[PDB]
Amino acid sequence: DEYNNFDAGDLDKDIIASRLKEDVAEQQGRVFRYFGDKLLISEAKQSFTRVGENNLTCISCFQPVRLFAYTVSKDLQLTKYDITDFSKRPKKLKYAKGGAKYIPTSKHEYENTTEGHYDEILTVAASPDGKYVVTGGRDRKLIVWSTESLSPVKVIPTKDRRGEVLSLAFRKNSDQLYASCADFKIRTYSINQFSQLEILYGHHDIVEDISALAMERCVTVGARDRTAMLWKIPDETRLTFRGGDEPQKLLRRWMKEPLFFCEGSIDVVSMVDDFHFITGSDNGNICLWSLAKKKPIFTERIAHGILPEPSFNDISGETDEELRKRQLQGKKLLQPFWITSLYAIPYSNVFISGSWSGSLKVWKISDNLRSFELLGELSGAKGVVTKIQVVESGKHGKEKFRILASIAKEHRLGRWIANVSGARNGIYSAVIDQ
Amino acid sequence: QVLIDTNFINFSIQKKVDIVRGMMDCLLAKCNPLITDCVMAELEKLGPKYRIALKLARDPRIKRLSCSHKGTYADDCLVHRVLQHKCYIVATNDAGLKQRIRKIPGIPLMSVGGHAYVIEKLPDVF
Amino acid sequence: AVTIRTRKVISNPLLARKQFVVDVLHPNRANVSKDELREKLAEVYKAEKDAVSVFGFRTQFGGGKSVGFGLVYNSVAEAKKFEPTYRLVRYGLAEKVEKASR
Amino acid sequence: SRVKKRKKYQKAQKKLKSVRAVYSGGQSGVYEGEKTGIKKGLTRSVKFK
Amino acid sequence: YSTPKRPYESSRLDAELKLAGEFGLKNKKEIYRISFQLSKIRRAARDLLTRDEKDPKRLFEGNALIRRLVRVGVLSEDKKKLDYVLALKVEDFLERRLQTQVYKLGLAKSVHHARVLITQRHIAVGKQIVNIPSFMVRLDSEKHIDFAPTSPFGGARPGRVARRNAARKAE
Amino acid sequence: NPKAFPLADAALTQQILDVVQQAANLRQLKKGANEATKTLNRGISEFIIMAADCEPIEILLHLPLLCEDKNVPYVFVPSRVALGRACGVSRPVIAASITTNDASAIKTQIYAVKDKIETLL
Amino acid sequence: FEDRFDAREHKDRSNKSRMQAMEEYIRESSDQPDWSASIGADIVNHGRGGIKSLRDTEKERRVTSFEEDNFTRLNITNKAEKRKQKQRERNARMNVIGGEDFGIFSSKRKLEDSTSRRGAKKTRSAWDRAQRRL
RNA sequence: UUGCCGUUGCUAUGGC
Ligand SMILES: [Zn+2]
Repeated sequence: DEYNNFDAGDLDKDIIASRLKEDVAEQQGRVFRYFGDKLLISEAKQSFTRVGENNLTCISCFQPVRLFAYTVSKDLQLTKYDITDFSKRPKKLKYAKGGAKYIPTSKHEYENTTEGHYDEILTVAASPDGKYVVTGGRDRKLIVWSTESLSPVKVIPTKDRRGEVLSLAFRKNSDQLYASCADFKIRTYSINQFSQLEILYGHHDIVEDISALAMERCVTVGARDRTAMLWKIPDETRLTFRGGDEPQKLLRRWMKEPLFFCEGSIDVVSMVDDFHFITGSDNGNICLWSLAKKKPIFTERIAHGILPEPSFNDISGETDEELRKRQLQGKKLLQPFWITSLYAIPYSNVFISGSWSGSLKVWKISDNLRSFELLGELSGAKGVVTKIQVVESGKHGKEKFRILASIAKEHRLGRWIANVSGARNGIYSAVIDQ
Repeated sequence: QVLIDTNFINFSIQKKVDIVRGMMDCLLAKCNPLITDCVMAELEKLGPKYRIALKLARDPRIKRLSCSHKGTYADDCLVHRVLQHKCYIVATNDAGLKQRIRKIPGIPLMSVGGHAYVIEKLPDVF
Repeated sequence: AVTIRTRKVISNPLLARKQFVVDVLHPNRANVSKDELREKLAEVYKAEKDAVSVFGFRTQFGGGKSVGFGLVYNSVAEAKKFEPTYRLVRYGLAEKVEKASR
Repeated sequence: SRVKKRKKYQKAQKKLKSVRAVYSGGQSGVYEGEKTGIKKGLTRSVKFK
Repeated sequence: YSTPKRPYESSRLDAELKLAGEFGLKNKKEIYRISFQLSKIRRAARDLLTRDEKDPKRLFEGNALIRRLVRVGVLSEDKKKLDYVLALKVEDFLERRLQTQVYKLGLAKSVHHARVLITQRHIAVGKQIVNIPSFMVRLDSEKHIDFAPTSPFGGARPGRVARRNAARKAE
Repeated sequence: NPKAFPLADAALTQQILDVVQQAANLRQLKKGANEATKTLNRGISEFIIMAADCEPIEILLHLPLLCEDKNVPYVFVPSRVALGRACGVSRPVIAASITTNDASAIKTQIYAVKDKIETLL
Repeated sequence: FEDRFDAREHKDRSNKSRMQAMEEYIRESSDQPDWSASIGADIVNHGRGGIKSLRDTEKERRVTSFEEDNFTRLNITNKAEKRKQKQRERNARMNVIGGEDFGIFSSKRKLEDSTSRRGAKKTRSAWDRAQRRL
């Protein structure tokens, strides 16, 4: 570096970059709420309210800048909850059941403007101004309900025969919704204007999970392509982040002197700032990813442990224990609890991971943003975690959070899930503090 | 898999086209040039005026079949094992063998013409 | 319905103006409908409807979006003073005709 | 000029069942029989040399 | 494009008959266009083989050529050698066109049904409705060939024949 | 030697499961145990994917007998829940078969996996 | 002798040693992702073009960013377009198959003789090669 | 704390 190091073009662009407007939504702010070790762990108030609905599916919450959450079930029922009382269970405000009354009388695609659901409402999203909630599922519709009445004020179809929506995310502090349809599509809607802005294509299996933050960017992940993409929606472009853990070379890394293996399906995302995200995979991987690297920065190989081995009384039907124990092939058929719900508090140091391992796991990323660590475990949620999110209260130095998570006995998309070891269906609420 | 005979070898040496590189240049593919034992016996019988051709046919890259029939008549050996199987290319320059091979169907035919090889009954050369 | 999106809003007070680029998103519509779009821009900002103008409309292949150049004013007086005559005879209120001869 | 070559190919793979015996796709259902005759005099195989 | 050396031999006439009938092509100029650029491609791969190992030309242009052939789709993921580029041939290149790919993906009952679907604008790969059948869809665009959103075989309104029949059955 | 003998390890398992999902998307897949034996004795089958951890194992050990009869490759995949997820259904399947189609956009994938498990066997 | 100002002696030419083979290898082994588009929006005349080339989409990004940066639609300047646009579409439809160009493998340009084998730091002494290695 | 049924708290759990 010399004494003269100016470029005429660059000082011109900084003149224009001073002259412009909108230093508002484009905040490329990294993690600033560095509170990973500051809060406690082992004294969270774990209140599990068991609710009377088979197979809840997702939770949308709300904070302004009273407080309500929302739930949605496989029994075609949305139910609104007050959660503004921070130390008790949520309370039921309005149920809302769809069913056979709202199957259309036409069986044709454009006139799917029936005012309710009839099959498997999959995700829900409450507006940042709270006026509306939106929810959708395998009835190829998005239904927008009012807050104060829970009426469908608009029904927008996805308009094709495989238009199952599978994840919804409002971008923060705006009225724009990104819904990740199983047509390898992302549809964007303006909810105060009731319009569709952009459809945008590009995944290779069904776009199972979506997440958004303060900017117009988005992060989506598809099931078995094992890639996670992020989208610039004004520029309509994307970055693709493949996986890339080879079990043979990880065996070689241990064989320098071990049940870790390949990758099936990336399941869940949550965007942690405007420069990183975390993806939860099918072999229990949790991976932390930059914006400047294809391959992930950090991988946690197994995050929720390994499924119990199949019983010798239920493996073959031979008479002797020796041959029934022979038919397990040793460790060859042990499979892990796949991380199936992942959530980040925005711009924070902590995140939450959940499956049917029975215990949620709170983790904190390191300060340098190159690794993460288990903080603690939350052993009050028996069952599959179909959604995790966090509600906050209190100012910057002292704050108190309640993890609202939904627990069912079956996965949110297909069933596939046996060995219900005493699981129940309801809302887990863990109030952690400081 | 390109079955060569003796006047293909002699014409390639008289034109200075290499065997494997000339076949790769002609077909734009890969080639296994093959010398049957009767073609090799015909080259050895042709005398010591053809020692150059003999030790250019003894090449490591040129693989070699082993024909099991009495005597050393290369044209009947090539015609029999080519109408047997329909998977070979016949590389030759005999007028008689070229007329036999271009009368039987589905057998391509390579020949030294000009200053590199030409190929006749193969319909995908470009 | 027709939705609008402003980008790269800069302020040019030397011409007493604020200029920007407009993404016009119309699903299954014909095209932008420049007048109705100017009313929508007059509503989404402070009003100044006869002071706002958009001129650089380019649709894309297959419809869906269009990209244009919007420029909102204050003070319709300087809108007349600075916005040129061809745009004013398109949209606004100046009109000039020429003695075509030779 | 496309539906010409659509049909002079359907003629072409109908003439091909007269020279060769073209692989149809395997046994349809139950095996009924040969349906066209068994000739015990004719042997259609390639003798060697 | 350019005609072959011997264009009228009976082997080549049966070749063109079989390719046109199997892939639903219109004339010989599709085969000659595709085979012209394929001749250029494996003419390049031949010279990249005629220079030996460790050469900057062979190394960089070889990995460039096989990676962009995989990305076009005519090569597989696991043949990353510069001799499968020589083993390439014409029907690998015209198995990738949108007409064949619609027929394979089951949006039509024939290759000619696929051809008329594409030229009557019911097939849209990604966003754009494609009208031409000779498209060479790539490996990434392979899975997003689907019926257009403006198409009565997709989710849109019936066409003029069906809704004129609805009008005539209304009167 | 256990009863579910050619158990495909991690790489071959996700390879198999990717071609199973693509065949189910293109309607070339027939899923279930007695559907698999129906298509195995019918003849529309390239290769057949059984699970290695169903609740008994002999419920689908009835299949490799038909496979060695009719020269069809068979592979035990280590999770029936994963195989149901791959097939794309809402219940864990234990056996699936890839029906023979020639107009198929995934023939090279099906054939590469078939050759790999023929080497495995 | 004496000093003369020369923009061609401190000008960003930077195109005498860009080769698509080398940039393709750098993009493969970069480990930074590459901003691909949504998969439909890249084909052009409903397919009647190509998809479009990488040089085409970077040039198009430059034209629309210059467009959104100083507010000006371009023109139909006929000599310029009658050469460059018809020659551009003709080399595109001859060489670019499936959105990937293949003319770089059928054109004579020596890769080592402009792109590798550095010229100033040629290390023309054994002491220099030992020092620069260590 | 709900579809029910039970232990109930005078609030937690467990079986479908
Ligand atoms: Zn012989």
